[PDB]
Amino acid sequence: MKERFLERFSESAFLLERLTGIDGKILLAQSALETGWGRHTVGNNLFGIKKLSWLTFQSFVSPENSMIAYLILIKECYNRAWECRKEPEKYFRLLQRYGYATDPMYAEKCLDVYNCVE
Repeated sequence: MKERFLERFSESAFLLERLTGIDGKILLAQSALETGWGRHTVGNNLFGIKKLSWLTFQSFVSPENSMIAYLILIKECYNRAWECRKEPEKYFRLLQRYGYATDPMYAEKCLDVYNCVE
């Protein structure tokens, strides 16, 4: 359920916004998209992070850990996107351009979900 998902992870997202500067709604949008509002999460991996993502799926002790791992991944491997972490449209477009996802409409979908969160 969308509301349950947001009620479970909004605090995490906005704490990480305060800590790192990323738009917390970006975190919620991408994880909602990957997991289907939390319905399909495997191994507490909210973002579909793979074991060789440092360019199968990683498992985590907690879903929050996967959130933190995601931030490390973007900061270290998608730094151009990391610089635009307060600009959702630009951010998602950069992730797609830098091959974060193979889905040719990934950024479009992220943005639609972002608008839903918002």
